[PDB]
Amino acid sequence: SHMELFKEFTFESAHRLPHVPEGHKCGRLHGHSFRVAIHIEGEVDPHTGWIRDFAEIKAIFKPIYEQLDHNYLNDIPGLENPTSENLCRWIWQQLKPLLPELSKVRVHETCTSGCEYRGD
Amino acid sequence: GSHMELFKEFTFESAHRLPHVPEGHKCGRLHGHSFRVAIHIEGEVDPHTGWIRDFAEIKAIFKPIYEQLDHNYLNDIPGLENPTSENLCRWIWQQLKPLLPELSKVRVHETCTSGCEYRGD
Amino acid sequence: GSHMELFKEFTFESAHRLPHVPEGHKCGRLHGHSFRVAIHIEGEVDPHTGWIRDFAEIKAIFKPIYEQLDHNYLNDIPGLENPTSENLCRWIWQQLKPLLPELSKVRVHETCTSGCEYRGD
Amino acid sequence: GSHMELFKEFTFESAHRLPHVPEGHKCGRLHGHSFRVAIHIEGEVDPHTGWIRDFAEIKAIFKPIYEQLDHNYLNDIPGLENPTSENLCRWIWQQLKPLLPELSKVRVHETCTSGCEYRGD
Amino acid sequence: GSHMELFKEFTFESAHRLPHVPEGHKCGRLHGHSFRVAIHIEGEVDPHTGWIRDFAEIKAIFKPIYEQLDHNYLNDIPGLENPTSENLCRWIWQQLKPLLPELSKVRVHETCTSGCEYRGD
Amino acid sequence: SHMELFKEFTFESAHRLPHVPEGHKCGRLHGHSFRVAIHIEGEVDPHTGWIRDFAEIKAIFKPIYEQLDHNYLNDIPGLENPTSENLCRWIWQQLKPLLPELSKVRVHETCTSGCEYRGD
Ligand SMILES: [Zn+2]
Ligand SMILES: [Zn+2]
Ligand SMILES: [Zn+2]
Ligand SMILES: [Zn+2]
Ligand SMILES: [Zn+2]
Ligand SMILES: [Zn+2]
Repeated sequence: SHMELFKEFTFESAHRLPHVPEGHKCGRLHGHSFRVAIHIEGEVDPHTGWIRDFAEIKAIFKPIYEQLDHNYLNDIPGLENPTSENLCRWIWQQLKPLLPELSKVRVHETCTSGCEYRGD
Repeated sequence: GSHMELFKEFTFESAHRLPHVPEGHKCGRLHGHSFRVAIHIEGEVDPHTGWIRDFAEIKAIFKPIYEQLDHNYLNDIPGLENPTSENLCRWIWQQLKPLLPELSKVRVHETCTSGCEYRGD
Repeated sequence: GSHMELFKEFTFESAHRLPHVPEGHKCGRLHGHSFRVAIHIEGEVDPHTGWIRDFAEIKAIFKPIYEQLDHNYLNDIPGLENPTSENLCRWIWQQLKPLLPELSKVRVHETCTSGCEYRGD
Repeated sequence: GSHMELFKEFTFESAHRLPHVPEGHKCGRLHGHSFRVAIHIEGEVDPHTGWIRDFAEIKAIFKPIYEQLDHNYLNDIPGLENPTSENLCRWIWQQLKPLLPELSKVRVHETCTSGCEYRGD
Repeated sequence: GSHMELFKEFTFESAHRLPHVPEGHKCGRLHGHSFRVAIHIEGEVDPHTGWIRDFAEIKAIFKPIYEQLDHNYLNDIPGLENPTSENLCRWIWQQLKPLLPELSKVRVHETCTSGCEYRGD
Repeated sequence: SHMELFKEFTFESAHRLPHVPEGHKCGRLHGHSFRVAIHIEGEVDPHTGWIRDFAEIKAIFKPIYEQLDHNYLNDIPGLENPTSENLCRWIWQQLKPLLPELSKVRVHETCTSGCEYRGD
């Protein structure tokens, strides 16, 4: 049949943007309850009734989640400019080799904002 | 003439059980969820009514399917003997397509942090 | 540059009434909603700045439009004589697109379970 | 014979305005909201039924008041000419206590970030 | 030590049915919910730790009780032969109180618009 | 005529706990989307139909909110141990003299936890 699954995670982190003007709130040390949705697309298995067990997606994500959660994002190599966009890219890059069916990463910095990457 | 997508959301409080998972797997025990399903349509907006079709008609069309689902054990429903999220999506789409030809997407959320989306593909 | 999609969501508290619904239909009465609107932009992420567009500029551009809608009677706004979600989506698009070229989607929710989405098409 | 407090929550989509606020206040303009109202009751838990009252008896009893409120202009309802959240809370209590003796609290939310609570005192 | 109230929330995905409702009533059908439980404690804030008790401790304490409830059929649990929100509040309390003396409230939500709240005998 | 009102705000902040044991996740630099509800109690005025104009509560709370939001909490005087409990107490100290109907301060560090203070 071919569908799209998703699983959402929340990590509690600090970050700050290095390249904004002096008076900019985004350049001050702050943090968020980030949410990340992991999307995968694939053919639904006839016998298991699913594309992939949600729990395998949780297990694959865990070490990446643990780097991010309760940490300062600017200290991870590659995230010295931890915009929502760069965080999407980085999460995509970490996951993609471990999860070929990855179709989309969505990060929500706040409750009223979102960014989405599809490897394009 | 403008083309747009609409959606309408429903919750149903159901029990289910997965028959093919390993013997200690938690999904294999009798359990339940507050399932959410969003029903999406696409079409052109009418210049007079100013809409594609009333949200209430989408509700009205889904009601019979929804009543099978809500406050019930999903495994007892013909066609849902393996009521995974994926299987629930295709099933609702099979049920709804003939009634609602502009149907473009069915979305099911087993929990607040997961979900399945089906476009009839 | 890698292509991505960003959204900012706003909420306005407004009254409205639908002029062209049948006699007896609830939407023909004066009522209102906590309307949510999400503004979506698409584009190439700049390698240096790490963004497509400063959200804060988006917030600033949208402000006077937001201020027309919030704590106001939608029907009194020119072009919103029939303030359906559909016509809200399109009205908002028409006001914003000249000022925000990367605008790719306007999404309006009149209720917590209903939704409309316009891409300009 | 345990003492507990139960609640049920309803949402009504309504318009209102405050008559008595200074000239250019935003609350003095015709606007509206998706109002959330929670009805709380207190009592002893019945050993036979395992509950204080059926969630759906409360719903059945509230339906007449809810329907006055929903998809309407609140200023036209007698006793709500000044439909602040406070006066709304009082009015709902006045309408409901006669018909639900175990009523303990009325909670009204104009928006997702505000709330008013009345305990009959 | 300033006196305060903390709470920790948990979601368990469970099946149940109510054995004592009239023959047609939906609650007597086998179904389920995403039950939310909130565990509250009260006490004095330590001048050094700056807290009453680490949130994670409340979670660690609840874990054996949570694991009985989650992904299970509640009716099969002893004490829960009538698993209403009320009985499930009293039951959670009875299990929790010996382990967490500062326990002050158990709050159970069968759905997103309903709730039950208990404070012991 | 006696009621309780609240108004809720979200501050996006960094913090770390200095007094947690050596391996504890909270001793690392991190952050949260903190939600604070500010409750007042009082008599509804028969003319205005309110206890207090929400616009005035918001104007009074605003610059205190501006200190918390998009900032490192440990740099605020009095917030050297910025737990949720200490957050509540700090907010109550700052606000109570300027809002005497203040009845309750409530902060939620995450979507699943919360702390409630009523000046006791
Ligand atoms: Zn940020
Ligand atoms: Zn399940
Ligand atoms: Zn409407
Ligand atoms: Zn209002
Ligand atoms: Zn139930
Ligand atoms: Zn923390």
